[PDB]
Amino acid sequence: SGFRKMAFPSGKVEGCMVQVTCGTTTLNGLWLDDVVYCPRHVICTSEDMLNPNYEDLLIRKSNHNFLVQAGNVQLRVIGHSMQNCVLKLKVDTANPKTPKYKFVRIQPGQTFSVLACYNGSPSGVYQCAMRPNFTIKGSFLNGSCGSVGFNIDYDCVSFCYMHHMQLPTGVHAGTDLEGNFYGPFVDRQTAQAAGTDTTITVNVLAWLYAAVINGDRWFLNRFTTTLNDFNLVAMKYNYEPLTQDHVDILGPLSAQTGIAVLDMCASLKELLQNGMNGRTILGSALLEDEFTPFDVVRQCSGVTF
Amino acid sequence: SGFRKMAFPSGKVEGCMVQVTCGTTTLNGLWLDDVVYCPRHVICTSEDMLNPNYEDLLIRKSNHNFLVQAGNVQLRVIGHSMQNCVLKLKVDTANPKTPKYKFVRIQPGQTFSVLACYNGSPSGVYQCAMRPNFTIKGSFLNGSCGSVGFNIDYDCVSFCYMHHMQLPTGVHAGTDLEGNFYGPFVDRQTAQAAGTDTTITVNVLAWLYAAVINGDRWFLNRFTTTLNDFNLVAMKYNYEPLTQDHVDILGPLSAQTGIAVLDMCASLKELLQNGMNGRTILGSALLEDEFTPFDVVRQCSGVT
Repeated sequence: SGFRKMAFPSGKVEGCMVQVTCGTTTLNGLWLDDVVYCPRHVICTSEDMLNPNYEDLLIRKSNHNFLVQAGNVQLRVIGHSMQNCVLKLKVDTANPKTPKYKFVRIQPGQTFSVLACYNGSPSGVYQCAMRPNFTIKGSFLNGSCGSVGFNIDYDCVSFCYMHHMQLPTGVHAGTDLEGNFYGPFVDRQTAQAAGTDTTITVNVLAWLYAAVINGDRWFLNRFTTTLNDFNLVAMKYNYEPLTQDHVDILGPLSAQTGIAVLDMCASLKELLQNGMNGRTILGSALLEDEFTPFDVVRQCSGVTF
Repeated sequence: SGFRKMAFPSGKVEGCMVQVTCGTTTLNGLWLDDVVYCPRHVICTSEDMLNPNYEDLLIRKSNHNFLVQAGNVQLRVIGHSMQNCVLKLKVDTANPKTPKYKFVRIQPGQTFSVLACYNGSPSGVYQCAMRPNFTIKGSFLNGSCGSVGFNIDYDCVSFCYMHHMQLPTGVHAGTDLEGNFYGPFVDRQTAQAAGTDTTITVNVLAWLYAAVINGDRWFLNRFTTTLNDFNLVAMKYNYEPLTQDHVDILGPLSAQTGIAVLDMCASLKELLQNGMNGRTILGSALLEDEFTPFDVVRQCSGVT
């Protein structure tokens, strides 16, 4: 029993973390086969970041300007190129610890594990959600850039995130592994409005189901509701509108618990309108939304890798 | 910036996780050098657990009755012994992925990472605290037993915990790596009173300091206090009494923020007496106590 925010085991990804350096800037790189992926802003001085022409800047750079370090071993860089906002440094050695991997662009609301690094050495690991406004609230200090997010789906590491930026707001933005930013952000040092954020409704519901499975049942009422009536309340409290796809996804949980999705929505409704009266649910005094239905099920059947 | 409950990278420990099996029961084992460590209740049927005589039960077992599996590879067991509540199965092969490691018995209030396994295969990783009553609130299902807790100090894995059981409470108990339970618990399926639990005061203070460093400053007051006056309030709300050793440990944080430890205690005091008025601190509506001062500093200087 018991329910914790669990990250995927980081082993396979640890073996791919290296240090990349260019002039002053040192940040992290992902080493898969004979290519190291890192944020392209590695090539910018502090001055360059205000308004960088990346093409012009990359053209001035030579292979030898790139110091790539895998622990004790220095890797020889034999080529460099740019794909969207990521740098692809070609090296003379294939990473022998390269796992089976895909590159995936996740949807907002979905979760992943982050392996936070500094100078290419793993620091720690935490699970988080891609906010509806395509930011993340994480832990990223100076030189944590290049740190990646991933999922393990059986034996395959699905890399979905690389950290680039901290917004003045103090939240974080980044790309998929093809170098495309999530959301409206750019790799420039300017004011950047993230969207109005919303609570991931489907995830909260999944978490409520987790609570019941773990014997925390105080919040269950004898009311029910409709999608429309519920969503009217959701809109008011800045919750993602709930769709049938969401109801369908919560089916297995609904089945195991014997509580209908609309019945649970009705309980959630009452919690939004009345608050929690300083009660906790699974040791939290607010409604957690960084557990997907799949996450809840994974942790409640003891799925391994 | 930003503040997350972070676990240590699990890689080095993944390489030591194996599956141990005896009769029906299968659980996890830790494989270091040529010895595999697992809970001794591996030898118990469901019936045996009500009231097991472990000596009598172990005597019936022979080397070959222990099936030890490291991924695909099966390890040959050449000896077995019991040390407190743990089994030490000696194998013919040294684990080639053995990291530099110590065994440590941690104090209550300290934190560690847990690598939850099932059938010797890593499931996931989370950070938690050893409660003052020597229990832990974790995630442990059927066959998660043998899962270990650890800290990494550079390249050295300090193993501090092995999970044994779930109390009727729904909390978890286990041993150090020499097989000694934390707290008053035994490896029997019976009612077991954990102590009155208390909030780890020093950890809360550390977390408050983290908040200020990350620009969450609403809770700072114009008041101060003494150790004794504060501790009188702490006792009332079931907080660990604060000592000078705790004040000393919070010094570096105190220094960076320019807020005296007693000044911060004064802010904590007011939060206990008045509650939080449904405000958050670092996105939490309660006072978090599973961050040690060292944890806070580690995350605030970017230590590997």
